Amino acid sequence: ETLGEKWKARLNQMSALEFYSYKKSGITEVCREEARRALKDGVATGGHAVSRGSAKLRWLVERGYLQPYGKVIDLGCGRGGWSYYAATIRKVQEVKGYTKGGPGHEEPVLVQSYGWNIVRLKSGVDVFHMAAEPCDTLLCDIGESSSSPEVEEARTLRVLSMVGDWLEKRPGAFCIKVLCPYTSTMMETLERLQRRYGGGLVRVPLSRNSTHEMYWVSGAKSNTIKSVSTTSQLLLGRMDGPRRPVKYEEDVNLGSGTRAVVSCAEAPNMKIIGNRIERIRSEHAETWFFDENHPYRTWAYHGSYEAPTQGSASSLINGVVRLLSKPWDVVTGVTGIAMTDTTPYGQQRVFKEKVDTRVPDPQEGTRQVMSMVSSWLWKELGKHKRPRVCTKEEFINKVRSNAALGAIFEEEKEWKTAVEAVNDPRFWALVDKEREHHLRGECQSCVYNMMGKREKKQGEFGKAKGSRAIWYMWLGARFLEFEALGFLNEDHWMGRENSGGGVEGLGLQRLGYVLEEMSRIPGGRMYADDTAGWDTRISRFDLENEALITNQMEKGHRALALAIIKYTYQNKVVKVLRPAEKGKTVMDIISRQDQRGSGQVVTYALNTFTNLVVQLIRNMEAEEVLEMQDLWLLRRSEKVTNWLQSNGWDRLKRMAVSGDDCVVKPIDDRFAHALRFLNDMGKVRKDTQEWKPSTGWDNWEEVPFCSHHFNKLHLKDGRSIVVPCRHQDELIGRARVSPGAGWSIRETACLAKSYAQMWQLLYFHRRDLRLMANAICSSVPVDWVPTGRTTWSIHGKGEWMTTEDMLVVWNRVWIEENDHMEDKTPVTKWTDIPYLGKREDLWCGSLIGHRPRTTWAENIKNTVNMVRRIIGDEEKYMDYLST
Ligand SMILES: Nc1ncnc2c1ncn2[C@@H]1O[C@H](CSCC[C@H](N)C(=O)O)[C@@H](O)[C@H]1O
Ligand SMILES: [Zn+2]
Ligand SMILES: [Zn+2]
Repeated sequence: ETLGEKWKARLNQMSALEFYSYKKSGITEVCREEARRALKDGVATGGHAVSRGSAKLRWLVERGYLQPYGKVIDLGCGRGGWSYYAATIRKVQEVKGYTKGGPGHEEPVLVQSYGWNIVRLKSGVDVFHMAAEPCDTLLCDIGESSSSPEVEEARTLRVLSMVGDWLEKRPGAFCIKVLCPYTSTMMETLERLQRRYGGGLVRVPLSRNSTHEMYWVSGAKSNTIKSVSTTSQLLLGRMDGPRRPVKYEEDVNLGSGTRAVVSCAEAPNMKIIGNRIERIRSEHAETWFFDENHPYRTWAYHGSYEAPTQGSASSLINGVVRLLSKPWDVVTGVTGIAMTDTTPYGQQRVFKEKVDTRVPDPQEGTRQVMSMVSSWLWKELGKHKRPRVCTKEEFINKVRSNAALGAIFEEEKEWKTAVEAVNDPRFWALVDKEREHHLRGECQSCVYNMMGKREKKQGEFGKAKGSRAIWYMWLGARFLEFEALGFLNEDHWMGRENSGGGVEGLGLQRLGYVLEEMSRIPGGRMYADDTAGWDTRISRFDLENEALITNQMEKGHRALALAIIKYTYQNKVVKVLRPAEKGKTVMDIISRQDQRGSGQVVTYALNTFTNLVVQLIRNMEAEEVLEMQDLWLLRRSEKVTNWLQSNGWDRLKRMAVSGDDCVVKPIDDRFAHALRFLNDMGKVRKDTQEWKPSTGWDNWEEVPFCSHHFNKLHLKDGRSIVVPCRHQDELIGRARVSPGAGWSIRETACLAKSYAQMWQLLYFHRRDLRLMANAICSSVPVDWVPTGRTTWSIHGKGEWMTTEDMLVVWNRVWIEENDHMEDKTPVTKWTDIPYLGKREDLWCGSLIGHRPRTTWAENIKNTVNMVRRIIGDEEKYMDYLST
């Protein structure tokens, strides 16, 4: 009936060659070949448009049909060229992009375009079901072209019926894709919506002649019938007559590097750290400069200089495990797992969103409750035990050669390994120099080195996930730390003996008995919620409450300890890698005064201590001790210790805290909603509504702690044992990954057998895990030594790292030293040990009963012998499970 319905009717009536003639007829395109080579390789620093949209926004803004500023929201970001051209715009200060991705559709692409430090993209977002947020610049490139206009209209109508909820929160500028602007109902809806919110409709000539797509933009204004008739008229005319020529233009060059950002960081205490700062400038004043494009909000930018890049994102496959696990070639949770990006880029694109935050300063009443509980806990812990200066002897006793250098200055660049340095008196001479400087109150060398951690983690966007940062000091600074405070890890201040709540050292075997004994305790439900990024939530108040143990020290120990505390913990200086613009990489040096590193000696101890303080505070709030105004200021300060010395240990042995993670069994169910002191301290719950009640649990077998839930199993004879478990796909993926680049197959099979014996030792109750471990240990030479690390948990001591038989190892760890199993009778055979329940094994990620696992299990000897043949025959193998 209309100029558009008739044009679309003609466009459908054509054939494939008339289609090809008309599609590109008379528009402008972009010289996209440069950008598409940089994308073929993945060259982020090239600074090219990831899409053709970058030019559509370039045109819509540069012609002046858009007035972009402030906080931007890209709806349907797809790759993200719109978001990436937004990051370049001067008045923009944060760009949020949302997309769906997944199967078939476009996952977000990560580049180094100018301003990449303000770009947060997510996938798996059906935006119709996303709530509204008040953005300053609204972007919607969400359209879905088709042959029949009946679905074009409905899809644009659903698109608008969604974006209106967003637009009624008044953004300053907008650009929304309009796929069908040419039908009766669409003309009606466009007129009514232009009246109710403003704006104007523009057709872009870069856009193909094959869709009626127009854009609803802010800085422009025009009538709907007029612009639509303009577009349909011109489209109808370009069909007949001359096939008119294409106009070439060049793609917008986005640039590269970070962007100048809000710097609301606290001023530095210059005289604590100035020695180290000016030492670094005196050492690297050659290329010393200040980059204005620091993407640091909560860190004090102190400068940068050129440096070499470290790490990679490449992930190699362990073919032993993979070829033996051919049926897991399908599960996404297994094959999508890979390595973590430890490059400067991969470290910073996690840094700018996980570390560049500033904690709310808890109120003084919560501050006083924190200090009260911390002092009471220092008293109750330092009751039996008392501090002591750790010795250089114990330091070299615990040390081994696989530690990290921390090579910062020229005086520390001699050695290559740890054991090489520990027996050289020049080392202890510089240590004594820094110790006497610490006693005088000046820090020269205690500087933090930082980079991303190499982890075996789930892949995101079908790519390598960004690496969480780890930052450690110089071994001499770690020695000063140890002589001051390492007594907390040495003397087991956190062991369940002295504390009651902690479990410092206890392996994953006994912890299930701790859970059973805690479940036998009556009360409410069991509440175990992980804390979001523990190290980043630590405040100065938490640190100053931790510095209280010094009350029980002597004068020299307290001098060294408080010197290191104040010059190291309460004042931190860091050296990090950052990808500079156009290839080059730089090292920046920054500073702050709160949070804590995972590279500290007493990381586990400090995490467990402040976590227990918080749990005590939450049990006080749950059991109504702390009133609602007491966040502001403390009323009746006595009744805090009145409850501490009446129920402190009583509620304390109902706790299991291990650094980051925690488990509590309170008195009643109110613990689920005692969240106000918890939120005020800066210790929020990870990815759950900040005020929603906590999810409790009843059956202790289904409680997670340190990535494991435990199960009780009766033996085939009668004894009762408690075993750890997690999802099978995670362990299979971790084993499938090879951490190292360039390792010989001998050592890769060493890792294969390491994982194999780890499974035989821990996850034997999983049918596939024991089966595959027997198969790996079979096809792998029992000669070679297991090397490498499996799971980074400190509760994994490393018991499967020997060619000794796992049956004997099993008897020793589960019966002879089993403190919670009295019967010392060692069972003699493998198949006497029971599996997990059929249903519970299937639930924890097992593939039993399915035809691929059946097929692979019947050809197991074929495949294992294939493995032996590939390694190299006439090596000493062993045919482990036969039944
Ligand atoms: N409902 C939805 N929510 C989020 N993303 C969607 C979506 N529907 C489609 N998408 C994705 O968003 C893309 C829209 S085109 C993306 C253009 C982008 N703004 C640019 O800068 O060039 C599609 O490829 C599709 O995969
Ligand atoms: Zn120092
Ligand atoms: Zn389980």
